[PDB]
This record gives sequence, C-alpha cells and structure tokens, in this order.
Amino acid sequence: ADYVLYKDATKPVEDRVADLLGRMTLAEKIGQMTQIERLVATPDVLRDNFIGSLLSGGGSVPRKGATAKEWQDMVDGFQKACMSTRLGIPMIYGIDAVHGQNNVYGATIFPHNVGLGATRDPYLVKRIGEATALEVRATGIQYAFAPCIAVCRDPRWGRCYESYSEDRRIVQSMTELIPGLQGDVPKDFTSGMPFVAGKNKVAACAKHFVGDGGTVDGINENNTIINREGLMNIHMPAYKNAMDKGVSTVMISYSSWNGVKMHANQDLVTGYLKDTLKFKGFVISDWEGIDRITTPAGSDYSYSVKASILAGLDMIMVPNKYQQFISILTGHVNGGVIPMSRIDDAVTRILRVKFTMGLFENPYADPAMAEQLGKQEHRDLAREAARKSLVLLKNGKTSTDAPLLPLPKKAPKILVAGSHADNLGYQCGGWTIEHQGDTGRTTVGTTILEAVKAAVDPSTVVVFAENPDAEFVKSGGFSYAIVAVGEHPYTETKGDNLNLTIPEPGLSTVQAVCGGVRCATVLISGRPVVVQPLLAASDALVAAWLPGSEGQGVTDALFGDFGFTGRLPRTWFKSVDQLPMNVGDAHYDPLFRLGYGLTTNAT
Repeated sequence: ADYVLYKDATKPVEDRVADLLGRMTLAEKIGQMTQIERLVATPDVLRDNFIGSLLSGGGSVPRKGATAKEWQDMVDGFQKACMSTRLGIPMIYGIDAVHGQNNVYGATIFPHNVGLGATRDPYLVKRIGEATALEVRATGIQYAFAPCIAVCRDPRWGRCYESYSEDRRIVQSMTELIPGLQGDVPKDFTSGMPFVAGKNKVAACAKHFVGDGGTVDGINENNTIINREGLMNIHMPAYKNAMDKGVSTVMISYSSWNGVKMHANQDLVTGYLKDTLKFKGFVISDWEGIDRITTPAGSDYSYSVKASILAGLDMIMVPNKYQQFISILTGHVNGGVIPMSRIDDAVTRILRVKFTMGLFENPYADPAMAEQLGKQEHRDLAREAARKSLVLLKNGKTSTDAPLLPLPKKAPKILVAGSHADNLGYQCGGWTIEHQGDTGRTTVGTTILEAVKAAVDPSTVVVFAENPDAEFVKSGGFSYAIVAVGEHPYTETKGDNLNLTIPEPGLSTVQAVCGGVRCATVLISGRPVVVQPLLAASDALVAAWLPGSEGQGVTDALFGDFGFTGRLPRTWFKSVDQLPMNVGDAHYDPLFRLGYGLTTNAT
C-alpha cells in the first residue's frame, strides 16, 4: 500500500536506482556526492545535508585503543542519522584498509604491497583481500580504499611500498585483491560493472587513476607522468583487470597526465575510464584533490568543483569543508553551468554501488563480526604472506662458506639486535595506526625478538641488545646473531629519505654485530635502499620489506620451517644516481635484477 520500488530488495538494481533517483531533490542528489570526514560529522549534519558517505582519514579513530565494537557503534550512529532522512539512503563509510584494517588497534597487519609483489602469489593476495574485508566489516565499515595499483617507477617515491612492483604485469596479477575484498564476480559478468557480494565483503577502490607511480625524482607527486605509451602500456593496464574483476570504485590521482590534472581530466575520467573501459561504478576524488587542481590549492574552489564534476568525478572526498562544496555545487547546477544529466550520472553510479553491495538491506554493522578483528586465522595468513615476501639476497660470504640460513633453533646462546628487532611500528611501516606509521608496540603483534623467543629450543638463551658495541658481541659467547635494521615509517611527504640510506645506527650495529659473530641481517624497508655496506658486513641478508604485525613470518624462514621463495619485485640499484632505472631500461645495470632471490630448503 505504501510500497516504494527502491526499497524492494527483490527488484533489479537498475530499477531501484532509477526509482530512487527520480524521487530525489537537488539537495539529496548533491548530498550523495558528498563525502565527509567523521571528525566533522554529526547526526544533524548528516541528516540536514543528506550526506552520501563518510571516511576516516589516516589516524581518524574514535579513540585511542578503540575496540571493534566502538567502531561499530560509531559507524551505526552515523548510519542511524542517514537512515532517518526522508529517503533513508544509507551512507557508505570508507577507510584506508591497505594492509589489513590498519587504522584499527588489534587488526591484523599484512605485509605492504611491495612485499606482496615479492611473493608472486596472486591467490595469497586474494585471500588477504578476504581476510581484510572481514576485519573491515568487524568495525562496521563497508568500503576500503584499496588496492593501490600504482606502478612505482622510482623507489625514491614515499609511497613506493604501496606498489606491488615496477613491473606492471605483477601489478596486474595482484588485482586479485579485488575479488578477495568484494567477492568473485558471476560467471556472465560484464567488465566495468561494480560488484560486491554482500555484507561480509567490502567495496574496493582501484587507485590512483592514473600514472600515480610515474616519474619526477621520487614519483612524488605533482604531475608524476610520461607520454601516451608510458600510459597505455605501463600505468593503465591494471585498471582494465580491475574492470574485469568488477572493482566498485576508482579514486583519482593528485598527479597530472600530459599537463592536465587528473582531477580535471575529462578525456581520461570520462572518455577513457567510463566511456571506453565501460566503468559503471563511482569515481571518487582524492583528499582535497579538487582543491589541488589550482595553485595555490584551494584558491578557486568554485572552479575546482566545476572542473572536477564536469571531468566526470562522481563523489568528492571534501572532506571537511562540506558546506562550501554543497553550496558552490548547488549554485553551479542552479545556474546551468553543470547540467542535471551530470549530477544524475554521478548519483546513479553512487546508488548503483550501494544497491549492488546490499547496503540498503544491511546498513548497520553486524555485532557477530566484531570477533573477526585480529582473528588468529588471519594472523596465520599474514605470517604466511610475510614469510613468502622475504627475499634472501646473501647466504654466505664466499663460495666456500657454510650457508648461514637456516639457523639452528638449539644453541647455547644467541643475540638478537638492532633498532628494528623489537619495534612493531617499524615492522609495519606507514599507514599503520596512523597520521603516519609510528614506533614500538602500537598494536597487537609479534616483533622479530618475540618471534625468535617463540621459535627457539627452551635451552637456547636469547639475549636482546638494541645497539651493542663490538666488544659486547665478541665477549658474549653467542652462536650467531640476528640483526634487524632499516627504514623508519614514512609517506609521500613526511620522513621520505631521498638518499635511500638507512638511518643510523643501523649499519654501525650490523658492523659491530657481524664483526663479532656470524650474523643474519634482516633489512626492514619499503623499497630497495643502498645495501652494499650491509651486504659486505653480513653473512646472510634478507629483504623483509614491511612485513606487518606477524614477525613469526621472518623467523619461519630464518629457522628453516619453510624455504625462502621470495623474488625481487623491483630492481635493486647500485647507486641512487642511476635512478630511475627499471627493468627494460637502456643502461640496465642493477646490483640485483628484478626477479632475483636465493632459496633455501625447509629443515
């Protein structure tokens, strides 16, 4: 009697979208296109402005140490306000779950993408997607801003660790993260259609379209570009695989292509992504991406709104000054500068994702899913991935030496040393807990030191010293040492050491340790770094990348429970002045080529 087609779960998605669209006011439409930060959200804001989406930016948590249930109650509170609007359109909540649900205390932290590239195991990455979706849904969140399918072309980029590989083929194969996050698409599926299986899955986001991994001294992010076969060949193809796997959303890059800002690039956003690849999900801006169309950023926000919406973006990550966004966009439509057909396309796409994923049927969090956060099975998977990510670069100083690895679990006394041996924050790197990475015991996990202690025979005495001098090591009576050093957490603009040399003490500790006893050096880094001095000092050396919360992945290999199988997913340069230098370059002169990796057999 009071039947409303869009509220009927048995109806086809396109019919529900059209029925809802046709009822909506301009305010309700512009609302759907507006994404706000939880920090500026209140029940009245969300209801009075018909807000479509919320996010937590990096570090935007309801409180320090918040439980899964706290997150659920936060998201539900916001949802209750949205469901109380006239039309009852549920909001979608997004977050950077890029190596697990990494903003959340006690979430499993998976290896960062560069390590996952070293695994060469798309099925492992899919399973990581599955586990990640469960941990995101544990916190009531429905949308992950992942995968980053950047093809990082210069390791000086502060986000190079979020790229699976300099080789776009490895990136294309790791798009299997998508069906992990979202569920596998039906048999008869049309490429470019959005898909999410239901309430145990999340919407995904291929980002950042396009050419975010492209060059400029640190691909570091202001035009990071190239030319047309730069494009279609290196930076674009994985978006097609993303389309084939029904990625729900695509996020636009801050960078430029051909001197046109991606956030204003109608030819690529509308002409190529939507009209040629046939993408039918929604296009989302990056954080104040529209603001940055201009220089200085934010200096003509009227133009930002116009240029981005006419380019074809559907949802704007404002994320704070929503009043200005809504006001300016409303004026533009009222004035006929942006046609209603453009608004209606954006809203169509937003709603299409929402209906397809089951959001109208399950807008609230499932309390029974709370226990998925940091669930042990997920940690076991993270430990497998960490172990598979490790690249053995050296296992003996001369061809006549006994291989150091695997180490024996039974020895009278052993040394664990280095700034990175008992620091969970470092082991995890950036995008962890989160207005950056951090240092120590920032979440639940097992450091390298804790992993060693968990692994060795009860008779083995384990001594920790963060930065021992040469004489302490010589005098200690140690059978061997494991020494872990490397990079501090960083991102594109913060903490990014462009000399690619690890901070001291790091090398000095490796030298003091290895100068006194046979040593296995575990290098924690987001990328290749200057390594010759570390190699020359070390009996064995392992590139462990940023392996996440499960440090037992490292010891599983060091002690021979499994063999080393990882292979470099990037070129290891001899020198920073060779860069950029990627596989296929004209004077390809690597220290270690892409694909290099020594192996051991399980003991």
